[PDB]
Amino acid sequence: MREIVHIQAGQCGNQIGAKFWEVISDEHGIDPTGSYHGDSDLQLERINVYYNEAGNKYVPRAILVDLEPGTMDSVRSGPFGQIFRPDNFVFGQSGAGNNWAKGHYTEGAELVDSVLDVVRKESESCDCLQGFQLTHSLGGGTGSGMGTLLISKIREEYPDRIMNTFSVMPSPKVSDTVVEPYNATLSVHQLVENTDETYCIDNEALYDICFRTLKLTTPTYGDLNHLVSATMSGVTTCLRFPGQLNADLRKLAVNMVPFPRLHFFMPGFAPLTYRALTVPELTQQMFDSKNMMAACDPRHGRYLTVAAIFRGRMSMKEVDEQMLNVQNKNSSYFVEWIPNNVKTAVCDIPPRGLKMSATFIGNSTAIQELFKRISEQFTAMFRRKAFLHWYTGEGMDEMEFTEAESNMNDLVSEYQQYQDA
Amino acid sequence: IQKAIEENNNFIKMAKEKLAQKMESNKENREAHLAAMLERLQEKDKHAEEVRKNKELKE
Ligand SMILES: Nc1nc2c(ncn2[C@@H]2O[C@H](COP(=O)(O)OP(=O)(O)O)[C@@H](O)[C@H]2O)c(=O)[nH]1
Ligand SMILES: COC(=O)Nc1nc2ccc(C(=O)c3ccccc3)cc2[nH]1
Ligand SMILES: [Ca+2]
Ligand SMILES: [Mg+2]
Ligand SMILES: [Mg+2]
Repeated sequence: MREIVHIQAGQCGNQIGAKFWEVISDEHGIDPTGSYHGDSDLQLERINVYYNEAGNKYVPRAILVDLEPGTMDSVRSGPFGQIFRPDNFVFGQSGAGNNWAKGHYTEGAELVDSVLDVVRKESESCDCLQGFQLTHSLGGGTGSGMGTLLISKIREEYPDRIMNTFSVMPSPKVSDTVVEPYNATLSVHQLVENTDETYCIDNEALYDICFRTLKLTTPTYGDLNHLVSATMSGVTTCLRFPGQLNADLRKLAVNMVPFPRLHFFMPGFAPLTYRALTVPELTQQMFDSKNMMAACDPRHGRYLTVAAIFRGRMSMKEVDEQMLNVQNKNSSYFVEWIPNNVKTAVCDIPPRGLKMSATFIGNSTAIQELFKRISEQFTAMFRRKAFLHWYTGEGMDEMEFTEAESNMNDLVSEYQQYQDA
Repeated sequence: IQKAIEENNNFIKMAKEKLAQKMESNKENREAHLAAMLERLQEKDKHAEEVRKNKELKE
């Protein structure tokens, strides 16, 4: 029945994950008690993809993970806190101290088996498991360190299941600690090996969008998260609602990932949130760099593949025409050796508070700008071995950092190979 | 994780030993300092016996 199993690790992961379930629970007519109260059977046609059916109640197939209880205690008392299965809250007490080694090797190792037990119980009750999705940040310790540990354990036990991630990349503009480039560099290599899709959500881009476009003088993490939950809703629209597409995770990945390591996507959304947008405006916005959440200029690279889903009632002859006009405008920014690498899909159901919207999924080589940014911040500290004691104190060796640095530089050069090809 | 356990245990071990050696070295030094002081005072007591003996002879 094409089930998906959702995991959210750490502070960031649980806070964007909670908002994701709030958004789609509303789209599917599920209330904070898990009871259906919608006006269309389309809301329920693919409800099983993300929800288990209990007293006619729908329970998210979601596992909430953290190494400290704070953020999950806040989720349990949040708006939709009661719909999550209580047994799927798996948390420790010591915290991860924004330390990848604590999440990946010490504190996280003590908790990981417990998480996998819940993952197994959820996977066992799946008629046909599509795969997994993980929400997390790469700049902390739990989501980054333990999240990538979980991904490695899940691939060992489920090697033939898709693993996709929504990964929040750190930025000095929106930063908690200076060690974030260390944690992100260590995590990226894990994702290079063990995920089929990784949506690169850059906090720098989310901030710039909140400040310059949405005119929010002082964005909060909550403001950044409204952009993420909205993007996640769109990216999963074709899996959750009937329409043109009925592809599972594997088929979606096959047509988007031409090379196994270049699976890091630049997501986008339009309209950025009374005048309903025209189709030309939706199309022009979702290709504008200002609507992209990776803080990479697509004009500095080339698209390997592009997928875009349009939601709402609209003329699709008009969308096809506009997609042609924007491709002509950006003709030199698409590789010429993957024919017909720009695909479009439709869903009649729009998201809440919008008559129509569009979600952009780009597999662009410009994403190398993000990895180069992280690599430069990494090296700035690693030249002087600054703040390394937090990691060597947990058993890590200098060599592991040198290898992560080289792996990052190899990833960047592989993108530059296909940007010139 | 084994390396982390080994480093913490080795730090605990070397501190326990470094302290045990400092506290014993200090005990010996203080005991020697006080022993030398008294030995000088006993030497004076002996010198006082010689003085009182030297008086008796003159009588
Ligand atoms: N978008 C977003 N980013 C967050 C949030 N909380 C923390 N971050 C980012 O995540 C990183 C800190 O990781 P965090 O999730 O707090 O650490 P963890 O709990 O150990 O996984 C930093 O780069 C923060 O900018 C959040 O609610 N939203
Ligand atoms: C839980 O993780 C995911 O949702 N992964 C994921 N990968 C995707 C790739 C493409 C699309 C589309 O909407 C689409 C639009 C037009 C043509 C073809 C596809 C949706 C995806 N969702
Ligand atoms: Ca412990
Ligand atoms: Mg935090
Ligand atoms: Mg066990």
